[PDB]
Amino acid sequence: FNGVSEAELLTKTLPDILTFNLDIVIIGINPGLMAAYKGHHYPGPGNHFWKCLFMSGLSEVQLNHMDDHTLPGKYGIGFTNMVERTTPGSKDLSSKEFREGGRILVQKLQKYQPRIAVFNGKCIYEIFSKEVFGVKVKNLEFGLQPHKIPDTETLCYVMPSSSARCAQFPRAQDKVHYYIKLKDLRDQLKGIERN
DNA sequence: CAGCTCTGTACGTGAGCGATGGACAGCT
DNA sequence: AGCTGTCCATCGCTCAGTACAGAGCTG
Repeated sequence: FNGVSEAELLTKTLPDILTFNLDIVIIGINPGLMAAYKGHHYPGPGNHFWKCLFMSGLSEVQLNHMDDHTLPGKYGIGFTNMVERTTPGSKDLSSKEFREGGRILVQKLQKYQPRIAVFNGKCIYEIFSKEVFGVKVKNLEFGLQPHKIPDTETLCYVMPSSSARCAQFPRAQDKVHYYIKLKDLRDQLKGIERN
C-alpha cells in the first residue's frame, strides 16, 4: 500500500463519524486494510457502498470515501463498525471480539439514537440479534428487523455487505434494492414525525 | 426422530495489479 | 532502414460474505 506494511495497517483503527439527530448509522463489520490505510469509510475500489448510496438516491451525486465526514451534516448519515480492530478479512475475528463489539455498539446506539441502525452485513446482525435481543431465527432476512435498539426508538435494518466478496449479490446493482428500501423507510419515519 | 448449533465448502463481478508486447518516434 | 527506448493497451490473474450441507448435539 504505497510502501506501507500490512503489519502497520493492522495496528491502525478507523474513527467513527457519529452525531446526534442522525437518520442513519452505517455499521460495518470492521476496517479492512484499505480503510485503515486511508482513514476513511469504504475506500475499497470494488466496495459497493458509495456506488449504492448514489444509485439509490441516498446521495444526489456520486460520492467517495473522502466525503464521509460531510455525511452527518449534509445527508443525515454516520458510520461505525461492529469491531474496531483492522484485519485482512472478516473471518480473522473471534466470537468474543464480535460480542465485545456488540456491547460497545449498543451503548453507542443508545447514546446517539439515530432513526435507523443499518447493519452493513447479515453476519454482524446475526451476532448482534443473538447477543442483544436473545433471538436466533432460522430464517434471518435482510430489510427491517422487528426489534428496536433497547431503551430507544432506533430501528434495525440489515443489508448484504457492501463488500464485493459475496457472490450472491455479485454487483452494486444487486444490492441497490436494499438501499432504496432504506431511503423509503427513512422517508416514512420523517413523514410520521411531520403528521 | 426432530429441530437445533457448529463447521467446512462453494460461489459471480469488476477493479486493478504486474507482465507483455505492439505502436510509434527520435536518432543514426 | 535499422535500432532502440517510452508509452500505453491489453491480458491474465487476484481478490474484496453468504448460503447451505452435513456432522454433531440434545431434548
